[PDB]
Amino acid sequence: AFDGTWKVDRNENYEKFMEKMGINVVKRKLGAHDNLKLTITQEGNKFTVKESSNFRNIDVVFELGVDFAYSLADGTELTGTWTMEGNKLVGKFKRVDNGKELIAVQEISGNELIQTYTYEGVEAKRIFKKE
Ligand SMILES: CCCCCCCC/C=C\CCCCCCCC(=O)O
Repeated sequence: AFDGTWKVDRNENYEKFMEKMGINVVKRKLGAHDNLKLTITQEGNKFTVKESSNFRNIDVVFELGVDFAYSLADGTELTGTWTMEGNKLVGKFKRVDNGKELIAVQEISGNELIQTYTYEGVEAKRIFKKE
């Protein structure tokens, strides 16, 4: 599964996705080189993710199928759920400020972890390698 420590390797269309989200030019450069590392552990229906990046170090804890709130590094708040569909984690979120939907899918491709995000018609992906 997703268990383990994962470190971001490369991105696809990420700066354009950040621009749509409204992140300023300089911040997008920083975002794209965030050194993000995720440590994922599961305990039944619940996941604990240690998110560690140049921006912050926080714990993200959620139960599959239960809504929870999550804040983006820039302060943007989302609420939504993650559910396991097949072998992927599908996340359906909504920004609290403007009510717009933000979808995220997480899947394993060989030995890489791929996250894909969609927002307002733009897609982005972040690919992680296992440490
Ligand atoms: C200044 C830097 C701005 C960074 C903007 C980030 C863009 C949006 C990213 C992804 C939203 C993913 C929502 C997932 C909730 C936590 C679950 C998980 O990551 O496994």
